[PDB]
Amino acid sequence: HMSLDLLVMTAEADATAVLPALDLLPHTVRVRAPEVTALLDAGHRDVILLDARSDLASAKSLCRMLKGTGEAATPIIAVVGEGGLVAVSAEWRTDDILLPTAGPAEVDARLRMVTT
Amino acid sequence: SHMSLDLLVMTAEADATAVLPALDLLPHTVRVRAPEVTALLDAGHRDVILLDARSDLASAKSLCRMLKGTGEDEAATPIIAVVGEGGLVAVSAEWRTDDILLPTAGPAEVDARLRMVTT
Repeated sequence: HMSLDLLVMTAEADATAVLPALDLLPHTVRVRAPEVTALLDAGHRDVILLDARSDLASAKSLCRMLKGTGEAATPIIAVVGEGGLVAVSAEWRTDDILLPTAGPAEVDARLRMVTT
Repeated sequence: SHMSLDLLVMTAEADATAVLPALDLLPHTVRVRAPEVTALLDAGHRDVILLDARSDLASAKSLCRMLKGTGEDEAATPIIAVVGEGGLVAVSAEWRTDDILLPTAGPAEVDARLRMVTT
């Protein structure tokens, strides 16, 4: 699986504001709003990137929801500013975290590891 | 939990400041021992172990596999590999690391990562 299908949950038009390095990787990126409704039928996804730069509480509870739905096993990486790093805990149930300034090598490493 | 963590940095270097400078800005206590198994024999508590993997990826990899062994004990001490930008392409699940860090990571990220891995 060279390319992965990533769902970026964000109030933004594209992921380049959230994670710029994604633009330099071979993975295919689609964007949806950070709402349960938005996620109803995106289709396939290998990883969910959760945009958590601005509204940490929303992201936390959104994340808590997705993990514990009891059917969910899809990994979630939270993209956190420098910023809300102190706000990230095990309660989020994230599988990993990324700073928006992360370069391509680290983004790819973390996506691969969270799928393997 | 506790504020200050006991960190064991396995490196062939004199001080951890070479490996992760951000550690200088954090309240955690740092011990340095050579990257060999005899390191774990060191008395003294350790919350986490930082494996210096900046120069010799294969040595670090086999050392990590050895120490971790096939999983697993929930009870084991966690290992975070400090890796350069070059050989990030080389870290995989085979290492059995608990997290990864670039040597240029700032204090907030180092702190966040160390705390997540003790949970």
